[PDB]
Amino acid sequence: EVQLVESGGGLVQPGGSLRLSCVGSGRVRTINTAGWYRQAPGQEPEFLARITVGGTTSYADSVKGRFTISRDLAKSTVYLQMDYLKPEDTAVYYCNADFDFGSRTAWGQGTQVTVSS
Ligand SMILES: CCOP(=S)(OCC)Oc1ccc([N+](=O)[O-])cc1
Repeated sequence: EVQLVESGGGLVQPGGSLRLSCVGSGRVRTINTAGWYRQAPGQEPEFLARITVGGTTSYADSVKGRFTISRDLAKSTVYLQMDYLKPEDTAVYYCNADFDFGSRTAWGQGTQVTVSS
């Protein structure tokens, strides 16, 4: 069993930046990949970025060149560095983790990001 807890987020101006954290607890060494997703108002959740234990990353086009995903294995924490922020980035941001040889999935609780002036 794996639990994910998110922190960071809140209100930021366009052009600002924020860092989100996704802290894993439990059997974290069984985690294979972790990803970030977001759910904008009125829309379904959308994939943003993924990272492997080895640190290989992959990104959706909507955030390529603006958001960065990273992980700290010792802290069992995956990060989303959200830069060059646009009003259209306003959403609830979720992290997930695939574990047990990619056969199970855990989700964080979500954190609101509001980009507004
Ligand atoms: C959401 C937390 O993910 P975290 S950093 O995984 C990112 C892919 O999980 C870990 C942590 C430590 C090890 N390890 O081998 O020591 C392996 C995986």
